[PDB]
Amino acid sequence: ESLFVRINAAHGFSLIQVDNTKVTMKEILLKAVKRRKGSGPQYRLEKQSEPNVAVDLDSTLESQSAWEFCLVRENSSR
Amino acid sequence: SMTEYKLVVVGAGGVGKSALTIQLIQNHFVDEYDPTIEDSYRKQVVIDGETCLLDILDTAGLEEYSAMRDQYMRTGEGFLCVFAINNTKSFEDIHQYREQIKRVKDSDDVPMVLVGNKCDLAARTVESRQAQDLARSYGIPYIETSAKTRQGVEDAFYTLVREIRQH
Ligand SMILES: Nc1nc2c(ncn2[C@@H]2O[C@H](COP(=O)(O)OP(=O)(O)NP(=O)(O)O)[C@@H](O)[C@H]2O)c(=O)[nH]1
Ligand SMILES: [Mg+2]
Repeated sequence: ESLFVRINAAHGFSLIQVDNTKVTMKEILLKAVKRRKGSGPQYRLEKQSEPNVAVDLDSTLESQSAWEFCLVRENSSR
Repeated sequence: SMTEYKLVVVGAGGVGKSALTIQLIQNHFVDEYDPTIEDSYRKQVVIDGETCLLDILDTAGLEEYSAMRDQYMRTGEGFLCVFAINNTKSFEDIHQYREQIKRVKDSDDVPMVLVGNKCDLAARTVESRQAQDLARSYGIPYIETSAKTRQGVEDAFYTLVREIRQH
């Protein structure tokens, strides 16, 4: 079994495969948006345990110390 | 607020489970193959004049994620058992999904539809009569679909909701 992160979104969840924890949060966001929304509304990721704060998209998954995130439209809240 | 139906799409890798789900939810055909681990999609729909919420679970066909079946099989309220009409091994694999649903539900009573997908393709290796006979042996409907053309897609998912409503 590969590693993967859970992304909670407005209309369900997606499990996103990751090759390692050096992947950036930006890559995960892009994969989650493409799958769930398709082809400009903007989105953030939040750690599951820290509502209303955008994670740094340039940081690595490993630096988050978390495996579950919320995908939130920037003009909205979880 | 409204009634929610937990529908689960199962079947071998590559048969079009994700494409069927996205064609239903977003009216869009996904041309690329990105293998699923697990994804859920919720959408409000009207079926036979009555509004409800569909909660569709798109599952992994890849055997490396087979351990997750137990969980989603327990709470799934109806199942699309999908094979591809140009893939005889995916047709052979249908029975294994049904048997696992039986181990955790203690029966196969659960609403289920046998779905033969990719019917837009010219080359077929699963005969229609063979799929009809399999569905008859299970006592469930057989519906031919194409996630590409949308043929049969609403019929497949809505048949599950109708079967749940009529229990
Ligand atoms: N022509 C045609 N291609 C289809 C159809 N449904 C799916 N495909 C194609 O088949 C490939 C696999 O589809 P996908 O839905 O990802 O398969 P899956 O069953 O979800 N695979 P997995 O179990 O790995 O998640 C994709 O290239 C998709 O475009 C269909 O009805 N017709
Ligand atoms: Mg898939």
